[PDB]
Amino acid sequence: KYQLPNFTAETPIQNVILHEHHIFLGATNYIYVLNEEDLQKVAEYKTGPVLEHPDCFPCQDCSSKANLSGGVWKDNINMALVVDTYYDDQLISCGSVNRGTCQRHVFPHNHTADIQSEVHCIFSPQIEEPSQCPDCVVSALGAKVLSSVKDRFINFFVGNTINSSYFPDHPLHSISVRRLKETKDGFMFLTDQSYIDVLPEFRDSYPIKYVHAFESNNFIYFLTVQRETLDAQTFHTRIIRFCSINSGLHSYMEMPLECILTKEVFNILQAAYVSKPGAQLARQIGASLNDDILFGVFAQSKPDSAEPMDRSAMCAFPIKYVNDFFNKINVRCLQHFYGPNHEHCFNRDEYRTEFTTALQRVDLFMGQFSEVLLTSISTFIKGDLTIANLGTSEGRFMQVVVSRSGPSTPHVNFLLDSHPVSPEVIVEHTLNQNGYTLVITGKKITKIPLNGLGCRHFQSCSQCLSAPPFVQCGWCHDKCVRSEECLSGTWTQQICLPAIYKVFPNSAPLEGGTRLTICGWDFGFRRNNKFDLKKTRVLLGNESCTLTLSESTMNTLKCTVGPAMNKHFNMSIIISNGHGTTQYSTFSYVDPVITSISPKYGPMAGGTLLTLTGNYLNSGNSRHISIGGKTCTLKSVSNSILECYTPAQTISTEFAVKLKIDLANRETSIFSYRE
Amino acid sequence: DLGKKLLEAARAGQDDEVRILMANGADVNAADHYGETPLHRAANKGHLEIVEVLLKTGADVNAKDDWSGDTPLHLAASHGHLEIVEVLLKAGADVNAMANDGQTPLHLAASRGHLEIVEVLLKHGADVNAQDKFGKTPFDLAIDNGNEDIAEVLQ
Amino acid sequence: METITVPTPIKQIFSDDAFAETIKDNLKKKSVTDAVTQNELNSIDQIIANNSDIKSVQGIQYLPNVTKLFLNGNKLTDIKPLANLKNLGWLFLDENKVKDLSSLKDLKKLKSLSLEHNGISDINGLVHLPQLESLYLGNNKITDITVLSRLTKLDTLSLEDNQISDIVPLAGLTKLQNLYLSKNHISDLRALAGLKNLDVLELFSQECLNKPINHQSNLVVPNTVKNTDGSLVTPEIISDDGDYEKPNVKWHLPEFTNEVSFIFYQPVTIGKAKARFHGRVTQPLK
Repeated sequence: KYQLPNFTAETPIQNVILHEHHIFLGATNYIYVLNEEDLQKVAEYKTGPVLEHPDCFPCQDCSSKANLSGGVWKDNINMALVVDTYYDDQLISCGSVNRGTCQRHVFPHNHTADIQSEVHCIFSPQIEEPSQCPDCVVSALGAKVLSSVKDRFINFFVGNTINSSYFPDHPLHSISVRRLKETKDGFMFLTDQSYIDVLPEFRDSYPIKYVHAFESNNFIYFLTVQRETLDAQTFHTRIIRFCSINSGLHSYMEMPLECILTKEVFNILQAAYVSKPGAQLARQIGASLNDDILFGVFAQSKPDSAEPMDRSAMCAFPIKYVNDFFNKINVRCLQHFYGPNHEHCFNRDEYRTEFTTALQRVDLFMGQFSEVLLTSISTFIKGDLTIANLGTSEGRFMQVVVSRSGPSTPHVNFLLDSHPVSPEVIVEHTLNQNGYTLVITGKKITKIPLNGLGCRHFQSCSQCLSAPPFVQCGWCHDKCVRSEECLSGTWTQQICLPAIYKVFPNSAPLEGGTRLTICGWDFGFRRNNKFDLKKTRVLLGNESCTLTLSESTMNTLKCTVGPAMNKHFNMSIIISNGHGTTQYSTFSYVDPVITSISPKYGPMAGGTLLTLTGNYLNSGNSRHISIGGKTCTLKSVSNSILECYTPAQTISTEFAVKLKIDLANRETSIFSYRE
Repeated sequence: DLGKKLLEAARAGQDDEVRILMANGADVNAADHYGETPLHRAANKGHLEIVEVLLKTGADVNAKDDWSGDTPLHLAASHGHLEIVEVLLKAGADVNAMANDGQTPLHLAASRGHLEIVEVLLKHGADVNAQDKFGKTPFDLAIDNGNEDIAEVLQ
Repeated sequence: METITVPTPIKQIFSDDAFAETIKDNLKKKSVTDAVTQNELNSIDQIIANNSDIKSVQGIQYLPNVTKLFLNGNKLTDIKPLANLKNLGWLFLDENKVKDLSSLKDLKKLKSLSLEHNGISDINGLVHLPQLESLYLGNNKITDITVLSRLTKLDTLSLEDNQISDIVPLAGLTKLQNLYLSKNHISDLRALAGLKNLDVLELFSQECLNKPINHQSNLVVPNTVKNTDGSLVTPEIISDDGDYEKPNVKWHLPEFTNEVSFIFYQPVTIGKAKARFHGRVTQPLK
């Protein structure tokens, strides 16, 4: 249970922007402003519940129809949120509600929390081509908006899921590119080549979720989930790429993407971040210290669907290779935009190209997460390390190290508010390679530091020195703590010394084969900044017990003792972990003996309480008395006496009573079964 | 940071603050997120007064931003700040400087329709045959945007 | 055979200031100027002196009953003193400069040895330890390893971060269990085909190289990587417009580049161990 900067809104949070030391949440019916430093709400602006009407038009508002003849009151889901700074600094926000119609909030020249005082709706009335609606930006049923300055114009690239609600004179487009007017009072589409739309016929058939968009290398990229093919059952993730231009969508191509387990495919992309790699990861995936990589957290489809099961895998595509795959000359045609038939498609700026094969890459977690639904990813470098920030449908947030070589387990793992983790995320760095992520959960945004997380979580000395290097943790007698705040001169990052506190069974038969269970601490050895039991050695006197690694851990060891020929009592168990050794002076090689049994006879029905008598009958793991090959069920066990109920034979006959203690075997008196 | 204040004053239009901040040793070439100096911002918004003041203090008239690679002259040419264009050129702006897309202030003015600026740039000695990275001259851009008056001047 | 018959201070026995103090603390003594007997030296079973700046262990000969040594993080360059420590069981000389490992020849009671970070080139001396049970030769410059063919008792074995290109010698080490071959130049894998007792394995981050080839506009270099069954491991990520037309990786190289590469990946399971063979094959060009 961690304690972090914790802002909670009264309505769900769709979207999030950090600007000039403030945080702008785009929320259901709301936009909030929090302070970057402590997440206290400074200001609100109510985009509040709004009234839909055929007669009530898109930038004019109405309680002048509130009494309603066929008009509904509607929740204003935030779909987009862009700070723009080429013009005079302004928040542009785009709601779901008035045919997807953005407004600008203009910050006064000092108060930055002032979303409130100067706000213009953006809808210029349409006169040249009254059919078009370029101020209708966002789609109520799924949008991604990416804004970038280009050629002295603010450009808006926009992915929109679209559903055949044939809106007279206000249609929406599936992807499109429009610029603002310098008059700030309307968007314009530059030519008819500036949108590509799902054909009216398939507008329902089934749709195109837009998960993510980003600009890199002079292309715009969209990430997408849609229809391996049209009316074709199974779903699918693609990239969409096109030239970064006002003038229209130019070198348009969608190419499928495949994540696999190693084919076990994760066809539904859930979230994605784009960042540079650190050296370790770099080396491994095709490298370039200064290269853009698409980290994508994927998921497996419920068969014949687009909904995700709780199976996840993340895998990373350097955009440099994405391009290669796009450029390398095999090639289909855009089935959802052109016909499957007619010209262009029976042929080969102008053409729009689907690809027939995916670019595949393997899970980088290699199943580490194949039982949970990862819903959010983010990424950062610490020195050589590349670190994922992960989020889950169960509410769990966790920091992992990314690697092929090394199947790493998360060094941070815990519960954020029971509501799932949102794919909308912010990372912001500060000098010297720290910073924080802002992380949305239902309706709460949390400011999780990238690094310290804090250092006092670790409770044992071994776990403390296993902590990720960036936290810079050491052990101060009884706490995992940084050196600047250590109050004894006992702080260390190296001294993990072994320690035993219990060992069972206490003894073994001379034949051995007994597997010991040594509980304790720090039995492992941190090699190359990674713990294993490879340096661990278990010495029982002059012979060694061979460890079983699959059943052993840092706190408990498992090992089979070998055979001895002499009795030996009070023998020493030594355990070395590379740095030191620790002892346990209490183990014995017995030698169990049966002195007598009583009674020596009983009924064929069995149920006779058979008393075996002797010494060392309570070593080591398990006692198994038997008669006639049938089990003699135990009633009570001790060093000297073993009571058990004789099994039912189907014949009146004699048997020796055989006792089995691990690899030790013992016969004793014959037991007669009378009739 | 006086430089951040200078940047904000530059776009705000507070030429009093600009003069004061510079008197206090503000960085005349301070750069913001997009790599723009106070001079870029003043030129962008049209604050002729601030533009002159900054140049007097020693602003880099040929500084290019880190986003689009535009100089204050490029910005003035695009927006139509004829008076600023004149001052920048007198200050010693490179009339044939190109941005990241290979466009000169003449390319911009021609495409925007700023005949007055086109004439000034030509008189200064702008290359009317200079192509940009789209393979177009300012003349070509004038033709594309229907700016026949500019096209005739550039022809 | 080393026996001090007269009570002698600890300072005189061990010439190295550091190692002398170590023994001092071990024996609950007050200073290095304190006298000690051979009886007190005999009862010394376990010395722990990691990161003590010890430059020499001269005087250790008088500790016959020493079976635990920890000297990682020192300046040790000689191990002649240890040459005749009869019952030496565990030994750890990491982060040093021990190289004349031949000095262990007659240590037939030695079980677990560690010599990582010692800049060791040759290791042949290890032949004289067929009784070894835990070898640790990581982080070095080892090339050949045919010696290990006879350490047929090792249930553990490091070797990570060297230049091991041929691992065939490890073939008959069926009594193995925990093998670590990361950071090497592992191209082949048919070698370990028989380690049917493995439990833990690390075939990680190989960095193989091929002999320089004359660069053309159309280039084709045969895939060299092999799996445990001898199957050509399929290249994960090729570079520079590279495609894998089995068994040859082809490239379209218009201009001249210095080299091409293709990182690979191919999780393998040997015996009971599940590791993932990964690496980056590289090809020089001219």
